[PDB]
Amino acid sequence: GRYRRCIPGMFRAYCYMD
Repeated sequence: GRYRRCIPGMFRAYCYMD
């Protein structure tokens, strides 16, 4: 939504807009 999140990936950092 109105926030930026970052989760651990297998190849690279996977961020999104929660």
